[PDB]
Amino acid sequence: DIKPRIIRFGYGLADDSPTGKASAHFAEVVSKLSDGKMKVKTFGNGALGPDEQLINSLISGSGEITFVSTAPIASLIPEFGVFDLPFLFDNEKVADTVLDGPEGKKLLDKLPAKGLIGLNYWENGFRNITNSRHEISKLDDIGGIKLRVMQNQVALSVFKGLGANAIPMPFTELFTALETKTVDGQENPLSTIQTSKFYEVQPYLTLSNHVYTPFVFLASKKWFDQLSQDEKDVITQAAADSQAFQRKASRQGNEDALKYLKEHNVKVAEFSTEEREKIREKVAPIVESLKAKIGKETVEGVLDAAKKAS
Ligand SMILES: C[C@H](O)[C@H](O)[C@H](O)[C@@H](O)C(=O)O
Repeated sequence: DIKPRIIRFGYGLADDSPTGKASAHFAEVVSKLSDGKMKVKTFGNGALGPDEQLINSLISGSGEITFVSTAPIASLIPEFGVFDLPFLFDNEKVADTVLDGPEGKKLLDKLPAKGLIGLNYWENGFRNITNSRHEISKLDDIGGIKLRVMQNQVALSVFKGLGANAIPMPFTELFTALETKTVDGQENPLSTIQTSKFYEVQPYLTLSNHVYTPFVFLASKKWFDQLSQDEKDVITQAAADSQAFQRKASRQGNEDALKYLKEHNVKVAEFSTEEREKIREKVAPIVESLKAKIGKETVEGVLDAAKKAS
């Protein structure tokens, strides 16, 4: 029971990012599983707007499928802010274990009430600080930096406690903000730094890996519910395959990104063994202050899951 169907899949990253390629993989998988009846049209690079507009398009039904960072989802479901706390996941395997396990499910289960289906989690990744003002090799270097952040109370409060002037901004507006110095810096994974070409206008990169951002692979509930069971299985089986392809392409992509930015002679700094610890004491209090705004059971469950996984 599968009827011809055209399915729109907008997103914010460049088409040749690892996640942009995974979207094409998902379109390919949906077509094979549907005998080419279900055709997914991708609109990369912010064509259908930023994460916030993509969320609302799925809510209203003008859009069918997307992937977005968790941070904008906090504007609907505050618990999703948990992922903007620095240093929750030691590595990608902890991240996979937790997001794919009970605590990640609890959060995805909160989506249908707001009109969304959380198909599964994809990888955005560990985020790194880029700027055009001066090298950032110490916590004190953040002081007063004009840093764009994702549009969330958690993100804003984290970086302001680290001493930056935190400017919430949609991703789709970032490249211009960087090039014109309306903001000094930004924070994203290396493969995004590369494929959005932020390095072109950010002479300084700091390998800080301070926050891990999951993507949520989203479907419009309104649209998904009108599908056949056969049509739903196409989406959910495609989602499962593309997740594995996704995570693999993202992590190869972060490796290739590192090679590229280094061989391109970006000025790459790092946080000293200590400066990293200097960072942790600074946040611990505001992290503690932010639990009330995320959900204590969420924060503590995620931290407990993260502790068992490692
Ligand atoms: C819209 C993207 O697909 C993603 O949400 C974004 O790059 C995120 O890392 C951010 O910096 O806002």
